[PDB]
Amino acid sequence: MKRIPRKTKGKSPATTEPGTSNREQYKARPGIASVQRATESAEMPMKNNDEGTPDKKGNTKGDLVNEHSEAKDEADEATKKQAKDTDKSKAQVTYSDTGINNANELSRSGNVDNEGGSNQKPMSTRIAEATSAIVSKHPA
Amino acid sequence: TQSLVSSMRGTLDKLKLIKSMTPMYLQQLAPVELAVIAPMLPFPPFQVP
Amino acid sequence: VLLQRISPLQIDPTIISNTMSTVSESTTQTLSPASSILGKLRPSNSDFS
Repeated sequence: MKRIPRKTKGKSPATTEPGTSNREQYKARPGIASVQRATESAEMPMKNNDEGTPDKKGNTKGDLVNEHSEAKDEADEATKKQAKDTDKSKAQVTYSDTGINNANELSRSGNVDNEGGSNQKPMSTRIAEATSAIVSKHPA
Repeated sequence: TQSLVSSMRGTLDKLKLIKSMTPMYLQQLAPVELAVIAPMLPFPPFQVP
Repeated sequence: VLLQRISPLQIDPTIISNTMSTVSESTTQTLSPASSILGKLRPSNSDFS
C-alpha cells in the first residue's frame, strides 16, 4: 500500500472515428490565461495572526510595542503594500490618514499576557524566580 | 466681472446628457457578477443591513 | 482585480474630452469652466482601482 508523506513535521476493426479530428479554431474572450491568473491570486487564504498568543511553554509571541501604535504601524504597512501592488508611488486607496478620528483602536501585540499584566519579563522567568524564593538546602 | 452663465450652463448640459454605460452596468451586470463570484470565495461575505 | 478581468465594461476617459471639445491657445485664456473641469478630472490618468 502506497506511503503518503507529510508536509508538516510530526512529533520528532478500424480505430478511426468520424468526428474526432481537431481542426477547430477558436479564441476565447475573455482569455483563459488572464482569468486563470486572477483566480489564482484570489485563491489565496488569509494570513495567520498569532501575535499576543502563548508559546509552547507559556511565553507570549509578538513584539513589545503598544497596541495603538501597533494599529497605526500596521495601517502604514498595508498602505505601502497597496502602493507597491498598483505600482504607483502613492496609493490611491489608503488605510492611514483617512478622515475618521479612529484614535481608540486597539490591536494585538506582545506587550501583555493573558492575565492582563505586562511582558516586561517573560512568564517562565517569573515562575522560575517565584519558585527559587522557596528552595532549601542540606543542613550545614 | 463678465457674465459666465452661458458657459456654465453649456458645460453642465454636456455633463448631464453624456453617453456613459456605467449606470446601466451597475444596475444589471455587476450584481450578477458578484452573485456568481460569491459562493467560491475563501472568506464568505459578512454584511450588516 | 478579478472583477476587472471578468466584467465587459471598460473605461475610456476620451469620452469626456470629445464631449467638451475645448483647447486653450495659451495661458492667456485665464478663466473658463470647461477647461477647469477637464483639468480637475484629469482624463490622462488611467488608475481606476
